[PDB]
Amino acid sequence: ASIEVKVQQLDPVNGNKDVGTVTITESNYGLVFTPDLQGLSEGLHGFHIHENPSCEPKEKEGKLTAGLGAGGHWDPKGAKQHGYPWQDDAHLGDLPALTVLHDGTATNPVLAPRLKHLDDVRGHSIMIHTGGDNHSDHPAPLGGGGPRMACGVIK
Amino acid sequence: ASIEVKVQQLDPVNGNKDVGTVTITESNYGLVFTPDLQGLSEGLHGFHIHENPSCEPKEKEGKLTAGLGAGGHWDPKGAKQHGYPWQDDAHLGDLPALTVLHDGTATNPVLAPRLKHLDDVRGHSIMIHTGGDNHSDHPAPLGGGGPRMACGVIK
Ligand SMILES: [Cu+2]
Ligand SMILES: [Cu+]
Ligand SMILES: [Cu+]
Ligand SMILES: [Zn+2]
Ligand SMILES: [Zn+2]
Repeated sequence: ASIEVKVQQLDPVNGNKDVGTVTITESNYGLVFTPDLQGLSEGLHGFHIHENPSCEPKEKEGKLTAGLGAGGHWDPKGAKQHGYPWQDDAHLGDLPALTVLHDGTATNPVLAPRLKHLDDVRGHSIMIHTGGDNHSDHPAPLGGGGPRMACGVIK
Repeated sequence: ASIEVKVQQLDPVNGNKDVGTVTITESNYGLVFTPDLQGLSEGLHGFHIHENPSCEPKEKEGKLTAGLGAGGHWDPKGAKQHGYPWQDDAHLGDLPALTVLHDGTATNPVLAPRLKHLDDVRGHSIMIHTGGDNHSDHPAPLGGGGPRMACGVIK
């Protein structure tokens, strides 16, 4: 199937920067997210669909905060819990973590088996966090992803 | 229900070395492989089920070659080509690539959606390659995984 999402590193003060794409296709097992990203920090990063079609910042306690315009994790079924990509009572936007190599690149595709159709993700955003993802709300909320590092709107 | 696989770095000269475990569980979307590994080279590593329940080496053209006793990629449906974990006409043993972090550890779980029950993978081996996996036989065979670096028998 295919949606090419342009992703930018978020910096409300100094300016957002292009870091590449995430291409979304359909497989017989769910949606596949194929990154082609550069310039990110080495490690595993939380990777989720967020509810709003926006990567804009929003104030939080008077601080203009990167990516908050995207809202929370996409949760149309009201799971109200962060979890695993293969967990039915987790947010539907919970994707497998994104791998960024030592050289700052990400090319490894990942499968979201609960997302079945491309139209399901249109009108939302894809977020890449500074932290990782332990697929739980303990010991940190939302898998420990923390701040929003990079984002793209899915059209 | 689960299977705990003991994994070792393959060294036909001075003996295999313990590097941790891979735990296989069932989800509603297929088998989940949760690593708990250490001492490995950083990066993405090809990760596949091989046909024989053996991690022993075999001589191939005068050289005692690591992990060759495991045979080829597990392919009970005779796909006869290497591909994606979500591709039906790929080897059934084709798993998502494993992520080893800078510190040599791997703990990020991956899903094999075409694998449905624990019993189906007993009596095979799980292989970790030195190279990665682009999920094609192009431009390199078997995703570019190359030599066999670590292995466990699924019992
Ligand atoms: Cu590194
Ligand atoms: Cu997120
Ligand atoms: Cu392999
Ligand atoms: Zn979530
Ligand atoms: Zn294969």
